[PDB]
Amino acid sequence: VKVKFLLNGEEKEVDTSKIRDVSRQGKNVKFLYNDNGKYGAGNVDEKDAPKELLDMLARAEREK
Amino acid sequence: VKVKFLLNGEEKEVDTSKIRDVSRQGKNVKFLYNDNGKYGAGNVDEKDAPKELLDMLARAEREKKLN
Amino acid sequence: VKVKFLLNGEEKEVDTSKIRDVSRQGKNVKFLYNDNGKYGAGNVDEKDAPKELLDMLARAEREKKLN
Amino acid sequence: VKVKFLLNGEEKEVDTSKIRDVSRQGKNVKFLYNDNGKYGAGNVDEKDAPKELLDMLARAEREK
Ligand SMILES: [Cl-]
Repeated sequence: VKVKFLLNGEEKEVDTSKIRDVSRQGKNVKFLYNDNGKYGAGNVDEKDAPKELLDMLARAEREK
Repeated sequence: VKVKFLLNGEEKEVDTSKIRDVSRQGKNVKFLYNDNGKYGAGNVDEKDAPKELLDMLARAEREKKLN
Repeated sequence: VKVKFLLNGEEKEVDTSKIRDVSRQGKNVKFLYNDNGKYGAGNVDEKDAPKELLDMLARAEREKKLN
Repeated sequence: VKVKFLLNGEEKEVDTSKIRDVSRQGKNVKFLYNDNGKYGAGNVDEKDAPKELLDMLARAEREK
């Protein structure tokens, strides 16, 4: 699915299939993703995170 | 060791220990970092990248050619 | 920042700026480094890896899952 | 081809197809290689380096 997120306050979008590492501090879900061959980063409030991304977050937390 | 750069026209400084990824496009060094629970992204010219950051870049590029 | 380890039963110290690659096998942290024109390899338990070296390990593992 | 080399003074061997970065300081040709999914390192005197490895060294020097 598509994730709408901010990086340096700018609105961007990426498919969840590109997402590689996910974590949460307070309301912010931060993640790294494959940005056409190099890493990119994003930030999304937890309330705005799609089901698929929340699933990734909880899996990543289980792996910590 | 601090990396000083411009973030949306504002002067910012980030400790190298906060840097999570670094990449290069020509003379530009792009870095992703932790900032108070968020990820931020900065860019510096290679001349303004501290040696510690350039060493991270060389490791990242070596890891990318391992396969 | 120095990494202190045993190299063929001898006490050795290497500056983190000399480290070229780092990997982990269980609790073992393996690192490849420059030493007077040669590459050497050391191993430390993760408890004896300085935070700077553990940060290099986390970057290497992130670069390995980018693809 | 096979390269016979030393790491921490111990004799090892690896195929040149695994070699990834090559450089030389004095008589020592040092290199990194893919060691079954993680990097390994080696050192070989230039006089003991096979043709294939010397070719890699000169290419790497041209890229510096
Ligand atoms: Cl690094």
